[PDB]
Amino acid sequence: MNTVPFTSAPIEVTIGIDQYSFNVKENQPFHGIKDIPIGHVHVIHFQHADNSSMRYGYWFDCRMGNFYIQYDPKDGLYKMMEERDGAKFENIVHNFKERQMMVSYPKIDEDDTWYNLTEFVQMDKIRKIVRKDENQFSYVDSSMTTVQENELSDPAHSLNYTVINFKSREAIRPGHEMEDFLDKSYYLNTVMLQGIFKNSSNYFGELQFAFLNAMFFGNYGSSLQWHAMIELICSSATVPKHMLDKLDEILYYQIKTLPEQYSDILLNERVWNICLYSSFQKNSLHNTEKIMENKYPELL
Amino acid sequence: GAMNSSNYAELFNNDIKLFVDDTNVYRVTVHKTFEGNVATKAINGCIFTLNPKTGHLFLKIIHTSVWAGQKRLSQLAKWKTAEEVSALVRSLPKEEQPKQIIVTRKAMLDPLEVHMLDFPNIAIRPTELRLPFSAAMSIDKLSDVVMKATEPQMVLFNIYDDWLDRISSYTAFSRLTLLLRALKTNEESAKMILLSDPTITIKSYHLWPSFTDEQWITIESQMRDLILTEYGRKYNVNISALTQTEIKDIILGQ
Ligand SMILES: COc1ccc(NC(C)=O)cc1
Repeated sequence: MNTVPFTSAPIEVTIGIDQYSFNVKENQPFHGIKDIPIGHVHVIHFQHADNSSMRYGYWFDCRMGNFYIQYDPKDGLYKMMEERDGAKFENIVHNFKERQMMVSYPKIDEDDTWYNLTEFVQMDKIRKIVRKDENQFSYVDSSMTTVQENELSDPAHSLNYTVINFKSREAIRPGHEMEDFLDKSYYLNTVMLQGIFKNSSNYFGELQFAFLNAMFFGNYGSSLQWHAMIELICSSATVPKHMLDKLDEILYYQIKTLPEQYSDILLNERVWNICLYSSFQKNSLHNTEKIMENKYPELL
Repeated sequence: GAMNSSNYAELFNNDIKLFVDDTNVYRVTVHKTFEGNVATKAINGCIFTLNPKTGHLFLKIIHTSVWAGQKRLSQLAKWKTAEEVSALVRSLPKEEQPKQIIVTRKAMLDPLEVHMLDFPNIAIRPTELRLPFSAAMSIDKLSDVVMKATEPQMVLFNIYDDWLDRISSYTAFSRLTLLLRALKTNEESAKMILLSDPTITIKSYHLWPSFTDEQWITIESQMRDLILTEYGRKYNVNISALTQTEIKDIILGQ
């Protein structure tokens, strides 16, 4: 059970750890988060109490290194840092744990929510979408643009999601214009799966990452990518049965976790109505259709 | 853009453009079968591809053989239209390729955009203009070449005949749209106006009669009267009681 200690909490802040969150007051004796489950990637996220525009965080894996948070009063944010001295890190964590200055990752035994949201998400693949190669953890925030958004500005601070464009030479074989436009199977199976992602696991990994960045940061480009990757599958007549069954599971848990009060900002009416009621896969997403009709019937 | 707020003058500038109308591509007669079901029989169609500045009409004749053994024909027709317009563009020298293609129906936008991905600098635009190009098949010589075709064929026309020798493109297009609107509204009455005077003929190489400038004014007047008469018949409106502002609005409003 790994630990992300904090030097201190000098500014009032809402701290998220995966799907959980808590409020820390200005100069509260808060020295971080313990009992973080090994075996999954995690996200620690922040929204300042005095300025809700400051919404940002770090994807990390405690298997990769010893990570801590320290507030930087110059840049005005909680920074993740790697501690290379193992024995200093263990000694600091031990003191904070003894003084009970840490909150415990509040995982219910029965509850597979986080595994279900991150099944296909790998820290090595996140570092390819978010490249700051000197760090083992990845910073994301609410404002970060995607490579596709930057084609339609700073190339270093960008989310390198795979560009999906239904009206692109990549999506449409010369001579198969109608076929490829009405049935996205070529674009999904040959261009995206065989060509770029190599396998459905990598495709689901980016889809899941895009959803999580949309939900935790309100990252608009991430929300566009999540919907484009759903629509590319739902708009294909030919999809392996294992991929349809897994997508139904993936979306079910995403729609389950989505806080109701954010459904107006995080769900695209056109895409969901098309995917569930008009697409080739309209009858293939049984679990997703049922939770969507029961939780968000207004949208549909 | 589109043509929402509208500048009509853009049609007559020196940027090559084409209107594409797909309303006559897929044409059927609906009939009863022996068992008393309903079936369709396709008849020959055409793509109406017009340069409004020059009058150049690229009439691609769509032979019924295109449809043989195909499904979802109303959908396919859009894509076949887009396939043929893209083939026409690719066939033209670079200096004759259009800068814009204006589709008369919004359903043609995606098909044409997808067929023209190789031409990112050619704008594909809709129009808020309600253009009467469906009535192309009311021009006898165009209907005749379409119905006689035994195979896919392209035929070239100047839909303005020799009018540009005497009038501007703006005025030629206005005359064409008035004539096509009248043929669309009351084909029989429109043809009687055009063809009833024994002394006025259609040149072998023309589509419309050889009217003097003064005769075109009379014909134009008679066509505007036909359109207003049919609007009164349709809506049960006493037209004899309307004003010129009222009358002017009803024709262009159309
Ligand atoms: C062979 O390529 C062309 C292009 C345009 C035209 N113009 C007319 C008179 O319709 C004719 C031929």
